[PDB]
Amino acid sequence: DRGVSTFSPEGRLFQVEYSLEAIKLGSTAIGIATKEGVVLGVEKRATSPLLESDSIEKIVEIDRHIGCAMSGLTADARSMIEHARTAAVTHNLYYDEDINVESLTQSVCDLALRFGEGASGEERLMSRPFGVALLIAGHDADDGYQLFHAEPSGTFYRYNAKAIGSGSEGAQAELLNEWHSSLTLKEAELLVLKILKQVMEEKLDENNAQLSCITKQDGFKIYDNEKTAELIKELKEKEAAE
Amino acid sequence: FRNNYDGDTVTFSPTGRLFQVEYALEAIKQGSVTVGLRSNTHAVLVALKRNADELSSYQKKIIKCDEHMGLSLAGLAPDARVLSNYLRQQCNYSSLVFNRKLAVERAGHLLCDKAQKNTQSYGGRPYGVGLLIIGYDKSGAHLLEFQPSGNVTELYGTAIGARSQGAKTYLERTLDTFIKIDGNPDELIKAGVEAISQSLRDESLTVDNLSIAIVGKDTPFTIYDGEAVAKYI
Amino acid sequence: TIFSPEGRLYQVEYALESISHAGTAIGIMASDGIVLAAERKVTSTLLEQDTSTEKLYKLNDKIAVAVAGLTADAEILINTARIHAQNYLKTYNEDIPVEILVRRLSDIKQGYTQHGGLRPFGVSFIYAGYDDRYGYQLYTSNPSGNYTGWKAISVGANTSAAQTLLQMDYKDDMKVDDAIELALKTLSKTTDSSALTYDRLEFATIRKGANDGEVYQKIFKPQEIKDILVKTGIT
Amino acid sequence: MTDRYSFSLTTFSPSGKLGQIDYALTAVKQGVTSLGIKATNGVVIATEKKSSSPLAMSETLSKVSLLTPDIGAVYSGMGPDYRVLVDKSRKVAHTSYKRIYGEYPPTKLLVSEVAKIMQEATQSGGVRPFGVSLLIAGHDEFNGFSLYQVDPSGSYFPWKATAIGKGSVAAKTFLEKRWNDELELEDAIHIALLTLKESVEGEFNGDTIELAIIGDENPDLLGYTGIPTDKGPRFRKLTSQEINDRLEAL
Amino acid sequence: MDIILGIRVQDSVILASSKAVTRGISVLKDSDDKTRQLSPHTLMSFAGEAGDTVQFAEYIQANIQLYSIREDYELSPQAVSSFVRQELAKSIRSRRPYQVNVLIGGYDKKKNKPELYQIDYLGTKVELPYGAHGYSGFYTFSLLDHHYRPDMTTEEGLDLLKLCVQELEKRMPMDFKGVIVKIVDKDGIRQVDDFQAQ
Amino acid sequence: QFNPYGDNGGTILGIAGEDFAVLAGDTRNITDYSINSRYEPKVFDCGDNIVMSANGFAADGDALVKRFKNSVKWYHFDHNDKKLSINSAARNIQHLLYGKRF
Amino acid sequence: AGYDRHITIFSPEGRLYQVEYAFKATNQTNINSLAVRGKDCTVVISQKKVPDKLLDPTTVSYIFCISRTIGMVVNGPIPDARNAALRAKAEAAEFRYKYGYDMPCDVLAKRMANLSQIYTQRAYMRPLGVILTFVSVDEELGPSIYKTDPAGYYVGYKATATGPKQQEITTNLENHFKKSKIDHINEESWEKVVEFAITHMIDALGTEFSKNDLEVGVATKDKFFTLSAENIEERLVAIAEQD
Amino acid sequence: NSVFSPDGRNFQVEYAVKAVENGTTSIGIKCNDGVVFAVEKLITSKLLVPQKNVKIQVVDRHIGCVYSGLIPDGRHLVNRGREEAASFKKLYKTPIPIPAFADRLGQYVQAHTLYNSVRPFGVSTIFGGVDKNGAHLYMLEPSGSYWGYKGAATGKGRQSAKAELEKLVDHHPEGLSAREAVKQAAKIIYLAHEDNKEKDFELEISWCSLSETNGLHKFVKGDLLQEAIDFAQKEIN
Amino acid sequence: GYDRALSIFSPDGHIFQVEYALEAVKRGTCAVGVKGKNCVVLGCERRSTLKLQDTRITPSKVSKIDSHVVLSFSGLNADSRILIEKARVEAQSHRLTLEDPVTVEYLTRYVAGVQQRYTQSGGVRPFGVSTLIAGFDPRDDEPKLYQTEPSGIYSSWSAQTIGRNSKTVREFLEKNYDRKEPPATVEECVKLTVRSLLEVVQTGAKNIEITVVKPDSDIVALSSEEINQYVTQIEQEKQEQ
Repeated sequence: DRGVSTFSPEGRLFQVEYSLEAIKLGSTAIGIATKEGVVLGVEKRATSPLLESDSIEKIVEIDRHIGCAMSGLTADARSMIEHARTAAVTHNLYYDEDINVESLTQSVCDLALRFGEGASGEERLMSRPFGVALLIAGHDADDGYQLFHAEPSGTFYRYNAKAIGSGSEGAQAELLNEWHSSLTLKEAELLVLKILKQVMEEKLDENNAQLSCITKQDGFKIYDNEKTAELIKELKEKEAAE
Repeated sequence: FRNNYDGDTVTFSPTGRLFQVEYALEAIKQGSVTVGLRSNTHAVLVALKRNADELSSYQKKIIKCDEHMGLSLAGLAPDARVLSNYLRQQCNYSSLVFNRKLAVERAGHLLCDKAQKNTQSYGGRPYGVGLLIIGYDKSGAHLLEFQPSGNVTELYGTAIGARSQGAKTYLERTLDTFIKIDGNPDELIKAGVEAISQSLRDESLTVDNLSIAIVGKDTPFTIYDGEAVAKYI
Repeated sequence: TIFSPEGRLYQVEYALESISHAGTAIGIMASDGIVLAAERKVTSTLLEQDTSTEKLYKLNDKIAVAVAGLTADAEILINTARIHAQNYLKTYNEDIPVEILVRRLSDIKQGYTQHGGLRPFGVSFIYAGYDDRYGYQLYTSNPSGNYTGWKAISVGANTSAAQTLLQMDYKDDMKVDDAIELALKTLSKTTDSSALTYDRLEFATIRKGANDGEVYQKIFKPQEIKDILVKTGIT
Repeated sequence: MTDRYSFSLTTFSPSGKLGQIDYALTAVKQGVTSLGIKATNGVVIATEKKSSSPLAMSETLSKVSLLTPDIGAVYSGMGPDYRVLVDKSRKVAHTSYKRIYGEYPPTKLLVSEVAKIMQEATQSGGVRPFGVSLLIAGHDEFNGFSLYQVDPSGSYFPWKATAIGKGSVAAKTFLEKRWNDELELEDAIHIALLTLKESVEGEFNGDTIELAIIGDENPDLLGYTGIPTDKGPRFRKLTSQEINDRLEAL
Repeated sequence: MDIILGIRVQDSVILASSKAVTRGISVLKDSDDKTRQLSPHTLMSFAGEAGDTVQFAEYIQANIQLYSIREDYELSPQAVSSFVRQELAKSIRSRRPYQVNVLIGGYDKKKNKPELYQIDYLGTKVELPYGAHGYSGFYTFSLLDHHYRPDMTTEEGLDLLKLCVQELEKRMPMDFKGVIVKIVDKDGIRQVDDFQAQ
Repeated sequence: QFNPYGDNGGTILGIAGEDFAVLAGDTRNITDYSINSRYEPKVFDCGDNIVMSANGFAADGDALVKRFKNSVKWYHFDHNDKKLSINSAARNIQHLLYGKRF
Repeated sequence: AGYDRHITIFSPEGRLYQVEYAFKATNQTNINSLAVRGKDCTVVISQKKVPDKLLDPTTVSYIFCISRTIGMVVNGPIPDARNAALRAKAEAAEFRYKYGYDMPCDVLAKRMANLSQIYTQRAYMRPLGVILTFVSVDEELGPSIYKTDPAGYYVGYKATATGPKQQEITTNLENHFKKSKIDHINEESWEKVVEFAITHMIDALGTEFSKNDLEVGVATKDKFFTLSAENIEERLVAIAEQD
Repeated sequence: NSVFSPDGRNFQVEYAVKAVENGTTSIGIKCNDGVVFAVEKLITSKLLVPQKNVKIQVVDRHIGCVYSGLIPDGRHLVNRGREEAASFKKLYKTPIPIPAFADRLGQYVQAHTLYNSVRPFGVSTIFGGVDKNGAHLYMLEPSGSYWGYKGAATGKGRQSAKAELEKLVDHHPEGLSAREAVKQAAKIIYLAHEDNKEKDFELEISWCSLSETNGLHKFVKGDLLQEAIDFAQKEIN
Repeated sequence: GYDRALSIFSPDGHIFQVEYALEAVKRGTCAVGVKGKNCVVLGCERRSTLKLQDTRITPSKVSKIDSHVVLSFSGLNADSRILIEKARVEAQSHRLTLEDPVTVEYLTRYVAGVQQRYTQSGGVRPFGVSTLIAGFDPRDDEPKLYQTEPSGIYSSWSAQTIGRNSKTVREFLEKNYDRKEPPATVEECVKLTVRSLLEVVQTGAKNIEITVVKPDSDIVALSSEEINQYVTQIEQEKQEQ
């Protein structure tokens, strides 16, 4: 123990590496990109049955064309979501158009850098890295449907599919087998739900899991519980015959 | 002796070493490989990108700075964004105020000075990224190597990152051939692509694997990815 | 200003420890007034007692404090409390309600608990005051920034012994005079000195003032302490 | 450049001590002995001019200092710390009082202010406490004569007579035996000169003793005539000649 | 020129405030309420410069409500009016002063007395049996000097104001579109929502 | 007193067709009753197939053109080389101008 | 690594190790200086050692002209010496501008003493490893010698010495004043005071000096100047034909 | 850094010195009307562009600076040196005297030995030029210590270089010429490369002479550089 | 300028200062909240170190934020005053700019936001406080209950408890509170609140205090006796073989 932005002898930033450990303790979040949209799904993980399950907001809208799922210390995501919404709305104000998904992600990632004990910048207004990863999914005319993983390192990666949180190692393997460049939106929905069922340390129902997507034509929508339950009936029945 | 002396950048060890800087340099040795080389008419960057998964994008390693300048990175990528951003402004200031394209050498000196401050200020950290800078200015083509220690050197060719030595060795021997590839862009790229291959246990560089950048006499700095690099594999 | 594994505040706990070695101060709240009593820390013959004030301070005309802790740390907090009371009066043309002044001082202490990297004030206060909302009021504040109201209370050295005795003899319908007596008796039993003399004491009352309908603050003179010590049979 | 130590260097230990204040008091212990005695018509403060080599000019060092025309100060502990507190005290007597009320502050309030400066050095970031104890003697129209001690913590208290530094224990005893509430000034000086002999090792004359009084008004030290409403400073430093005269009949 | 009238009777305070809002050559509103409730027993009326007026009132309102909730207690009318005064007295020497005149009408429950305070934009405060701001005072002060009695009932107070309004509708150059009248007593604040066509 | 504004005279004209647009201007530059230049262009290609002219006080005009060209450049840097559409340019120019409202 | 050894906080015995270590630093250059007062001048002498043959010897000096009237000699390493010299020059020029008369020797001593006191009290500043001897013929006070150290201490002197062999030179000087019964060198010319100073430097150190082994500063009424090697040679010649 | 050790030395400065001694070797030689500077440039690899990684730096128009240790630290110092020269010129009109320039760097380097939040410079700088009254040569250590020199050397081969300079001083009391000092510098750099010869090297020289450059700082290129390289090669075969 | 980072990550990805703040919460006196069909009830306990207190003046553990929202807390009392003030200022500020009083959710998000901010700022320690915030949205009948904690996480609860021995009382509520059939009466809702507090407190004397919130700013604290009525009716009745 010595400082915040210190390097290890292996050339990694201690605090950035430890924030990653915090994310591994988080609830699972999975995203799947297709040519008909991007689906985002999360594990609620209520700590008690008295917790009102739909007060758990781990999937948030950023703009009509951009959505977000989070994993780790979810309280740290509030000021990231806020910064992303302002960046998207401001862009529309300055440019009379939608921000690109990649540009929005880069801005959130720029925010992520701003940690350090009054460090030599301009100016670091943050004492530690965020303890939260984000999956940012959306659509823009140029590059179509897109999924991004934004770490508190300030790095972001594009993905066809990605899982973050406690069940991510197992989830990612299943995503490698199941993903192909011709998945429909409905197939993607079933696949997220399926993999979530595998890694949830409860039995997946409409109250402990939440689905969402973004399509060009209808924007980012969160699925309400009734629509989710129908897919959970549909998954179990699809996975009986086979 | 190696104990309390790696706490911050503001502390020398009894040997005269700055360990935090040595550790920053180490983030490079872990970064994906990238190659720089130039003739007298063009300068080329070749960068093997690294993916996280088979489902992920090979994260981009070449950043444009002006119409005549650009760079490739190895190590902490966000640090390459801070530095290239600064270079973009410096090139921009040179244009607006003086109607003058910024010399690659000045760009080198500016990056050095910027990196230096962070090796001396308390509470800050050294940059954790190496950069290869190419440009074409009023004195021809140039390649620069930037180290986070703040050391910049001008070279005919070089390579940084994991197993860069193979490519650096190959370039030391190919010297007299490649420096003569004038007015022939595709052969300079070719020389760079075969230079990077001497550094691959990995695999065979694929279409989404490869990134190429060129600048030269009547050629603004431009980046090639995927479809446009297929002819070089 | 950091947490321990247990969830306590190191520097606060240690400041309270510091206070527990300071001269005892007692507050007793009656039906018709309040008593403040304080013992001076192991003194001497040459120490001037005439022009001496170290434990009892006037905050405004309706409010006084008893101090247990670092005398100098306390002067700092007394001065800003005096300013705060005046800001309130200037703003509202009404004397500050005791609780409001107390909350403000406790918020200041709390700050040093939560931010800034400075050490907390090594001070505890007993506040005696009157206002027309709650009448007579007795409050306590310590370095944690915590404050509570009391019928009777003690701070500094030997609070366990003192508290036990006050709970034994205090009753809701007491008069100021019985309260004065109770305070002095309690200090007689808890002292580290042979006996309790006048030159080792500070004493104040806040009375409804014989006949007027107005509140009066009395900081007892050396002779007045000496006299009130006789009547009660401690001579 | 710039300050990194933005945190308190004096913190509470588990037993409740403030270590740096204790160590400051220890520093004061090694200090040369100084004393003050309060009479009915005056105050006397006195100390020893410990000289380091006879080549040093003892008179150039101010161990006893005028703070205001009616207030003086002396110390034990670290000389350089004293010297800067004298400067800040003089200034604050003006900035916090004379520029507001057009008159010099009363002793207890000036003492209050010095105390404040010393307390801040106990809590501010990046500083150590002052390693001195002060004796401040003075007079003001409404309180008369007074003598105070100020310690590293910023604590102050009024005394009838006291001593600080090396031989303080023994000297406090000596004064207790000799002090009554009826002493004339000349008596207090004589008692002060007796108490100070116990302290010193070597020479004991007017050139190794610094002594000042707070007494009557000295009109011939005012520097001007024509305004009957003030007759000068009550603070006076005794000369080398004046100490010697009282030593022959000692 | 906005009519702001106040009259303190024996057991209540009555505020009468003009309903018109006029910019240039147009009456934009004929039903404006130039009044904010500060606490259950304290009402403030205001006139002056177009934007400053409501921003000041609402800023005062927010502050008093905050005090109430923090102390679970109502400030006296005297205390409220001192707060308001100090605010205006600060404002007058700042970069851009609030150009706002106020009447504060409250019932002090601890004293069981009604109170009327008049304060102008300079921070000039005074307690009065009756008050007014602007031109309307040039008619009403002399009127009330004659017809006012210290021990009137609330019903007599309302007849007194009727006389004041009538005099203003006869001699004032501008159409102020009648008044809204509100009473502050022991019970609180109510509106006599039937004064204009009575 | 120092007057920070001048008038360099000069007239510009824009016409939109079905699948083209023209932006024209004279090349004359004047101060009071003098000619500074007979050929000082004031219509500029700004990249991304946008042309621009800012006519009146030529110094202010030049600054705005510079700042917009630079805007286009940074747009390319920040938004993965996206083409700046004419409506987006317009809006961006509003902000440039309005930042100097006073 | 106990913090009371690294920053200027008190140790349990009430000590400041950093200050003590700063005193130790003052002797690093292994140089002795002495100052004496004449009737109407003040003289400073300091050994001059130029080991390296590569050095330009005219640049190797530990004596400084602070103002027209004040000179200063430093015992301690040159970087810290120069820092103190630059600050004193500024202070003396500032004083003259604000107050309309030349900064007296003792007031600048006091001011520098105070600055040093601050490094003694504040944690982020190390003390300077130097002793500063200030000299002049003061318009009110006459010949003057005032000396400050890393503790923030300062006092005036009849004469003084500083360096590794300080004690020997001091006692030597004490013994002269004991006998002569005065507090100055009773000589009309500054040349003879320099001669006195060098003579007693020789006796106390048991060393002969050539012209490049010393450095001399002289303060007169309205001037402080330093001697050339050739001026010093003439002084050395005169002591040869006597002692 | 704001830390004395018990021996009165500054341990952080002491460690900075080690970094200097670990650096490339560089020299300055004073001559009768000027100063010459030379440095050793390690050829890490054949890929280094010859003559294209300039180490010597100009300050104003009349001052040269060369250094050994952490090259970036040396650059930081020259930048400050330039702002200090500019600010002297702005106010006093005349270009900055070399003793004045020396104290400016002196004070600045010394400031980085005062605070625990800053580290000392990891360079020894040799610099100088010609001013209103002659040529001056200085060397500045990490402590901020500096003096005037007849000849100066720093870096890995400092010892052998110093001995050679000593031999010149003793054998040319009448003074050396700019033209001669140039060749002598080439010799000395070849004769310090003995202690750093695990790698090939490129020679760089600059000079400032009243008769040879009109008192301006200038690099030694072409014929004159080759003549010096020739002469240095000659006296070693 | 003291900005030395105090809340930092551990190798296993934990922020120990936030973690230890949670310990101070568990050290604090118990607090409980349960919401009914047309009400929400808050309940606290009082400690027994000393009992010569004056209760007329001593700060109650349930604070009004605005006329329709209340806040109760476990942990450092002194810390909670700071959150309460900021919450009160926000409530007034929201009234001023939005012309509507705060929703209970919004006020919760604000307080939770403040606690979060104190987990990532140089030279500040997190709040040793966890809160229950209850009330009704303006012009709405649906009851509301939210919990915040030192990390800045917040969520809504059918019922919830915090502080010392809350492990035990959450045990009770999990068995007893039926999602199907909330306690339909104010009376039977106060019943479940007293029962759950009885497991920990001992004698509901000068220790158990209760406050009821109803729609449209209807907030009443109970009295010692009106408490004793529930104490008596449950201890004797629910003691049968």
